[PDB]
Amino acid sequence: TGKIFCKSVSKDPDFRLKQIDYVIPVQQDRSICMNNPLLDISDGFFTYIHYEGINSCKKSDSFKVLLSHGEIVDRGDYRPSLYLLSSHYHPYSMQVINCVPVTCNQSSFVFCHISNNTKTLDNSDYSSDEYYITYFNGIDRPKTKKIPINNMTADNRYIHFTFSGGGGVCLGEEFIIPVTTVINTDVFTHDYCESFNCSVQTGKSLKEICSESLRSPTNSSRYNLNGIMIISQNNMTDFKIQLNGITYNKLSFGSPGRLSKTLGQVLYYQSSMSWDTYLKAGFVEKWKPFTPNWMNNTVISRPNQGNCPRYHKCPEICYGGTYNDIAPLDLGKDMYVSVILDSDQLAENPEITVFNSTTILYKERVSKDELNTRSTTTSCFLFLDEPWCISVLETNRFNGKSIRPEIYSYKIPKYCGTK
Amino acid sequence: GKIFCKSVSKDPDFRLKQIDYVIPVQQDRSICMNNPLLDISDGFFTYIHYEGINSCKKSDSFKVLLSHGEIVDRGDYRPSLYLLSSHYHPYSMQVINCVPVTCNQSSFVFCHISNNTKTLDNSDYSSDEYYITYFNGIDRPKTKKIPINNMTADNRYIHFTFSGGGGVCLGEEFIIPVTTVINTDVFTHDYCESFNCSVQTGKSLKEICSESLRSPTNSSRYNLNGIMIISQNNMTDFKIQLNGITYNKLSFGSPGRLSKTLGQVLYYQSSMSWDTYLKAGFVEKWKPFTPNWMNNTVISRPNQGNCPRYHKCPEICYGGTYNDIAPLDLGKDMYVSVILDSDQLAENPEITVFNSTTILYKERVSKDELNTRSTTTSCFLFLDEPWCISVLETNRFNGKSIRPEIYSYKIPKYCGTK
Amino acid sequence: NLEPVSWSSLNPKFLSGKGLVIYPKIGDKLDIICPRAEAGRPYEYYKLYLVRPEQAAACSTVLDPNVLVTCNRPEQEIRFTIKFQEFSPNYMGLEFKKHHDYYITSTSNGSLEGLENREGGVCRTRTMKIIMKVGQ
Amino acid sequence: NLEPVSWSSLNPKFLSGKGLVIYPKIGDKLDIICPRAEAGRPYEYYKLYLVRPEQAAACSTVLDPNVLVTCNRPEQEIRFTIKFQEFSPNYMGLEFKKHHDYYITSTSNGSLEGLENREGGVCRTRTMKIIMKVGQ
Amino acid sequence: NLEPVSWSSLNPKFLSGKGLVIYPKIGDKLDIICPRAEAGRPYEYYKLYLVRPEQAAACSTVLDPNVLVTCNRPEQEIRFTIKFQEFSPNYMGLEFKKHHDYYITSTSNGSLEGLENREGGVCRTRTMKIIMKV
Ligand SMILES: *[C@@H]1O[C@H](CO)[C@@H](O[C@@H]2O[C@H](CO)[C@@H](O[C@@H]3O[C@H](CO)[C@@H](O)[C@H](O)[C@@H]3O)[C@H](O)[C@H]2NC(C)=O)[C@H](O)[C@H]1NC(C)=O
Ligand SMILES: *[C@@H]1O[C@H](CO)[C@@H](O[C@@H]2O[C@H](CO)[C@@H](O[C@@H]3O[C@H](CO)[C@@H](O)[C@H](O)[C@@H]3O)[C@H](O)[C@H]2NC(C)=O)[C@H](O)[C@H]1NC(C)=O
Ligand SMILES: *[C@@H]1O[C@H](CO)[C@@H](O[C@@H]2O[C@H](CO)[C@@H](O[C@@H]3O[C@H](CO)[C@@H](O)[C@H](O)[C@@H]3O)[C@H](O)[C@H]2NC(C)=O)[C@H](O)[C@H]1NC(C)=O
Ligand SMILES: *[C@@H]1O[C@H](CO)[C@@H](O[C@@H]2O[C@H](CO)[C@@H](O[C@@H]3O[C@H](CO)[C@@H](O)[C@H](O)[C@@H]3O)[C@H](O)[C@H]2NC(C)=O)[C@H](O)[C@H]1NC(C)=O
Ligand SMILES: *[C@@H]1O[C@H](CO)[C@@H](O[C@@H]2O[C@H](CO)[C@@H](O)[C@H](O)[C@H]2NC(C)=O)[C@H](O)[C@H]1NC(C)=O
Ligand SMILES: *[C@@H]1O[C@H](CO)[C@@H](O[C@@H]2O[C@H](CO)[C@@H](O)[C@H](O)[C@H]2NC(C)=O)[C@H](O)[C@H]1NC(C)=O
Ligand SMILES: *[C@@H]1O[C@H](CO)[C@@H](O[C@@H]2O[C@H](CO)[C@@H](O)[C@H](O)[C@H]2NC(C)=O)[C@H](O)[C@H]1NC(C)=O
Ligand SMILES: *[C@@H]1O[C@H](CO)[C@@H](O)[C@H](O)[C@H]1NC(C)=O
Ligand SMILES: *[C@@H]1O[C@H](CO)[C@@H](O)[C@H](O)[C@H]1NC(C)=O
Ligand SMILES: *[C@@H]1O[C@H](CO)[C@@H](O)[C@H](O)[C@H]1NC(C)=O
Ligand SMILES: *[C@@H]1O[C@H](CO)[C@@H](O)[C@H](O)[C@H]1NC(C)=O
Ligand SMILES: *[C@@H]1O[C@H](CO)[C@@H](O)[C@H](O)[C@H]1NC(C)=O
Ligand SMILES: *[C@@H]1O[C@H](CO)[C@@H](O)[C@H](O)[C@H]1NC(C)=O
Ligand SMILES: *[C@@H]1O[C@H](CO)[C@@H](O)[C@H](O)[C@H]1NC(C)=O
Ligand SMILES: *[C@@H]1O[C@H](CO)[C@@H](O)[C@H](O)[C@H]1NC(C)=O
Ligand SMILES: *[C@@H]1O[C@H](CO)[C@@H](O)[C@H](O)[C@H]1NC(C)=O
Repeated sequence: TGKIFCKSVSKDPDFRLKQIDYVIPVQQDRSICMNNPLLDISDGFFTYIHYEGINSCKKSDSFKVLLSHGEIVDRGDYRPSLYLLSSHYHPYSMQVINCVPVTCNQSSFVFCHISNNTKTLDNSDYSSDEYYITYFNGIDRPKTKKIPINNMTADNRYIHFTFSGGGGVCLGEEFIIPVTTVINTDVFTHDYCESFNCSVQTGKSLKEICSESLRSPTNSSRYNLNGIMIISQNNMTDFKIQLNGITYNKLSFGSPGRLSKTLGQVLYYQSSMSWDTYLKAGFVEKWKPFTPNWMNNTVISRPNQGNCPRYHKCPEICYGGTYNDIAPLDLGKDMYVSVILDSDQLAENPEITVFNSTTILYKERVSKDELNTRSTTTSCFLFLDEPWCISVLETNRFNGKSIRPEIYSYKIPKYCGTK
Repeated sequence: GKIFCKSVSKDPDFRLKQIDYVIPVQQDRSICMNNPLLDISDGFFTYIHYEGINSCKKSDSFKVLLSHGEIVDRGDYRPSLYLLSSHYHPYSMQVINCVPVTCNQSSFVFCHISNNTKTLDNSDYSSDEYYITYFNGIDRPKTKKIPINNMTADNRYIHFTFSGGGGVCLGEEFIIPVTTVINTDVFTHDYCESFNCSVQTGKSLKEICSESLRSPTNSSRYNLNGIMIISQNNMTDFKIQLNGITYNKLSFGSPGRLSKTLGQVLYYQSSMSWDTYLKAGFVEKWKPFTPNWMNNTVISRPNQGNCPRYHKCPEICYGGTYNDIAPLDLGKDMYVSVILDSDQLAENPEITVFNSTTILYKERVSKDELNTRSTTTSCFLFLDEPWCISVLETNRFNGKSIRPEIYSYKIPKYCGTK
Repeated sequence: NLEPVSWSSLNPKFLSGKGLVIYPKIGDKLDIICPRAEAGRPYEYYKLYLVRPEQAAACSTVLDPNVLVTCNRPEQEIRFTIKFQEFSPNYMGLEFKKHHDYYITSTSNGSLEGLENREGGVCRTRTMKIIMKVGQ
Repeated sequence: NLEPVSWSSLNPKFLSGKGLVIYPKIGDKLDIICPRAEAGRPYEYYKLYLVRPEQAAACSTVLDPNVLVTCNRPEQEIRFTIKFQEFSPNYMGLEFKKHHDYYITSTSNGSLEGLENREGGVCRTRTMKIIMKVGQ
Repeated sequence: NLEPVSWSSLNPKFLSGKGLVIYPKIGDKLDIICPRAEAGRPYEYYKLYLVRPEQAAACSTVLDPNVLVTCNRPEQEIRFTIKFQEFSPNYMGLEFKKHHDYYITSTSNGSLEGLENREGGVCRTRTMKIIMKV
């Protein structure tokens, strides 16, 4: 309803940025790397997840997976505070390939993919793996239920899938979790990619370039397609599981996504890990097929090494990129906020950026010094009738010492140009 | 004493603070306050800047402010600039250039005045006038004309202007940085001619290096850096001498600086030609004016055109930014300077503490993009600790009025504290 | 950011009569890449002058125009980044301000023999003039 | 910052027996420029693989080595910036750490016909291998 | 819906001479949020009057102008939603119609001492007037 804040192009914004340090634990071991953080906020409660590994920051290469439940609380500070309520380690952490958080009805829900094979997505199938829901609330002990993938229905001949993303969504009794699927046949079309007027590589044709750019980079015979999983149930009973693929309109290689409930709509985000290096996001129109109204963003990108750096546009067999959530601020003005990386090819210099689809409105660096950051996530909410946001950054400020993500809270500026 | 961070580290805490009460605030938004200069000596400073109407060019200025002041402890554990006197130059509408010198706890301003804004391209110094304006905290300013007729020169110079960010007082002698004009190639270039770079197909390196010293608007004139030594008997019987800089490692005429620091005399020369690395050094001899040039491989400056940041090879180039340095430790060869972290654009100022061969530590002034055309830095002992004050020719509000900014900061006591 | 402007006789953006007009706002970036060694080996040598509208129409430059950038090297991709701020690291200040006009041309013959030819050249033959009316 | 590495058969830094060794410290920048269209029109097309020392000796790659960057376009300045931080925007993590070894090669035939030849190629013929022992 | 108008002396939309003009069409929502407790604790107390243009220029109100909404509490974010329909749940009807003028101001001193000051106040000092030609 009410929305009072800066909605114009301006400089020197006052986000009133403050870092929160008491939520995420501090490990005494310097060799442990805490990586790939996830955070989902809903109805004043949050669910935080991160991975802990020994001398390696790879996600499935992790011996511990932390699951935190908490609440948003006013401390009279004129700003929202994170109150950590419960903190547990996942019972199958050393076999976790991926997890996705959902805060439903003021409680935490974690959807994880467990496998004996760290390369399960390249040489195995989902019948060989297991998928779990770990759910809990404040001080209650966590309970983990195995998802009956045998009684699962799919809209196509998928051979594998993993929960991959920064968050899911609760609608009534249904959970909607972002998922990346694997299929071993080329069932896709690429009118959007095939319409680009770019230099033709002398080797292959544009139709082949666009077909092949959807392939997995480690199994030339497999294709990674993004989608969603809809799980409806009768109070953890009589599970009904559905697997729907994303629209084939403006396809991009399988990548971690996100679903968020914001402003009465459902926003889907897909990290750009292929040739289209610009922001992939959109609101959900239909659920079958999963059709997000793709944005036409000409100003938001992400860094990456190789043939697809920041602002790269032309179709190319590319793989790589960073995950950088967005959060909508005003539906009518098409405004969004996101912690993006201000570098063409290196993952560094995070900047809080409030932007249009066509212009960047305002921005501020997170750190004055150069800061390594592999991924960011952002969630915004109403607090004291004012728009506040909390972001988590996968940081590496101490090179060689322990790695730990960072949480920042900031407010959208009420007026333009205040410093 | 000399207890501070002397190693490569991240996240330095300079305790940076902006000073706003020193530089006046003009009511007219169309007026541009540009080209600031600041010189600190013995706890007193002299600040100078130009004011113009809808144009930030130095001689295109209708007012030139001259401020004298003092460094004072406010119990803040940091130095504050205390403005004592503030006057406008009596010949502001004719000022081509000025250089500040704080001598004996007083201010001295050495200015070149001319009716012709293009005097350096088509005239000579007999057609122009040169003045010393001097004052302190109590005395009214007095301006005396410099008798260039009674000047002795070490070469056949045809023109000269005081050009630089500051001067130096030694006894009864003033030593002011100056840029001279001469219309014949009397110079040698072993340093430029020794570079092993691709030879451009039009001319050879001896021609390239001879012509790169020429004025870009008078193919017949050459701009050579130097100093002017003015000795006098209490504003009486002036004795003026004009000496050129050493021919070792010559660079096109450009604004320089002389500073009294750490028992030494530091010369700085802005890099406005092809050698884009820091030209600076302590003074060995005075005739010829020989600064012991550094081999700095990490400090440069931005510029558009054929000589951007870190450019080394000789080329007929013109352009650059003025960025003072200040020495911190003589034994460790450490210096500090506010440089511009951009290859071609003048933006993103960064306080940089550096070696001759490595950058030690640095910090951005602003989180947002900031336009900055030139910086000057001066450091001094305060409460037995090293503090520095820098002035930046800023343009943060594009389209509105321009006014420089003053920052004070401390060299970090310990490395990596945030 | 803006679309960079490759400065070569083989660029369509140079309208045959109007040159290349741009309407950049303050705080915009704009690269002016002078071309690399082209495939067909046609070495392109120019010398660009920041100029005034009157002599941009007449296509003549005296000694006062400053050589903004010269396309010396054929192999090296020489370039020229512009931010339309007021302060610029160039000799003679070159304040951009707003709602002004800024004209960039070259008077040079295609090759190095007429590199410093300032009388006529490309300004009228191919009308390779960059005109930048900021604002509007 | 470090010295960029021009990746062409006409680059001297590739020692005929020892390859190109670098001793970078953490937090250094390092570009790997693949060459522009060279003057003599010798079109150079490569495909670079992040590889293991064992497979670096044989100069062969299986499918698990990730195609780090490919030198497709001859005109466009294709590049690859590296900062030796831990976090990198590449698929498969690519943790740099300290006191490790990191080997980069290409198995490709000089032109695009053997662009994806993974058996031998430049890794042994010209020994264009970049080996990076961080530290020391 | 329309862009809400934060009612505080720290709002730029109030042009230094023209106030804040709005051209809403019928059936649009428009909130007028009176500010929360600001960070520096500068308690902002106002009393808003639905007024006529004549006394809106002179910035004076007699007893008949109706106190449209009062910003009593500093902590609680008191607000005021408007739909430009004809019928409104307010005393004195307040018909909006179309092609009319509607002026809202406050004559109050910044603090609670002059909360009910009706003579001058912010209407002329800061020209915080909302003028709505529908
Ligand atoms: C966010 O995107 C919207 C489009 O979805 C942009 O819309 C329009 O952008 C222009 C340019 O900034 C705004 O200014 C107008 O420019 C024209 C140019 O001729 C000028 O004649 C007008 O008087 C006006 O100044 C325009 O107001 C804006 N309109 C709307 C409805 O958004 C918008 O610019 C972007 N955001 C910002 C802050 O620019
Ligand atoms: C790349 O992905 C493809 C597609 O998933 C892999 O091919 C298929 O892998 C399955 C594994 O379940 C093979 O089927 C099984 O093989 C075992 C071997 O004993 C057999 O016991 C089972 O009854 C079943 O047949 C399947 O044959 C194979 N290909 C095809 C065409 O069906 C492939 O292995 C992956 N390669 C790499 C290098 O990752
Ligand atoms: C300032 O310049 C000097 C040279 O004039 C640099 O000298 C030396 O640089 C090395 C490399 O950073 C320093 O560390 C070395 O580390 C290894 C680690 O085992 C050690 O074995 C070496 O013996 C050496 O200590 C070295 O300390 C430094 N020289 C001295 C006398 O300390 C200097 O590094 C530059 N400044 C900084 C802050 O690096
Ligand atoms: C470029 O710089 C040179 C170096 O100063 C300039 O040389 C001088 O130019 C003037 C006129 O431009 C010459 O005129 C002289 O005027 C006096 C007064 O009538 C007369 O007595 C002399 O015999 C002569 O006519 C002057 O000779 C010449 N050289 C010197 C040493 O003064 C040149 O003019 C500058 N060109 C431009 C276009 O700026
Ligand atoms: C981004 O661009 C696409 C392509 O134009 C938009 O999709 C079209 O949206 C318009 C609405 O303005 C419809 O009339 C068209 O039918 C859509 N395209 C097709 C092929 O049906 C999309 O809406 C744009 N995103 C926005 C406006 O947010
Ligand atoms: C461009 O201008 C150059 C100027 O040097 C021309 O080169 C001269 O052309 C004249 C013809 O009028 C010859 O007599 C000279 O021998 C040439 N060289 C010199 C040094 O003067 C050139 O021909 C012009 N046209 C091009 C390069 O296409
Ligand atoms: C009347 O008041 C309105 C109030 O908004 C003015 O509308 C805006 O005025 C500003 C500055 O004058 C412009 O930047 C905006 O573009 C205007 N709004 C729109 C939608 O364009 C308006 O200018 C005033 N005067 C007139 C004659 O309408
Ligand atoms: C495969 O994974 C399941 C996960 O529950 C585990 O129970 C089983 O022991 C694993 N198989 C082997 C051989 O370890
Ligand atoms: C969550 O809220 C919905 C609201 O109708 C309710 O039906 C459901 O039982 C609640 N609990 C869960 C676990 O979804
Ligand atoms: C749902 O199932 C849980 C299982 O622990 C049970 O405690 C609860 O009573 C059931 N009903 C509701 C409404 O939650
Ligand atoms: C000026 O020069 C003359 C002769 O060159 C000399 O005698 C005199 O001492 C000098 N100084 C003054 C102040 O006249
Ligand atoms: C400045 O002080 C020194 C002190 O030695 C003195 O020699 C010199 O004459 C002074 N300058 C004046 C008085 O102008
Ligand atoms: C350039 O010459 C100097 C001195 O002759 C020499 O030391 C240097 O190595 C040369 N440059 C190159 C690239 O060989
Ligand atoms: C000049 O600086 C370079 C930079 O490394 C250095 O190699 C060279 O030895 C220096 N010259 C002298 C005489 O020290
Ligand atoms: C590289 O391998 C291809 C494979 O057929 C071959 O045709 C070509 O001649 C080889 N050599 C090159 C491309 O120089
Ligand atoms: C406003 O009016 C009150 C009425 O009592 C008065 O006390 C006060 O001084 C006035 N001015 C203010 C609050 O600035």
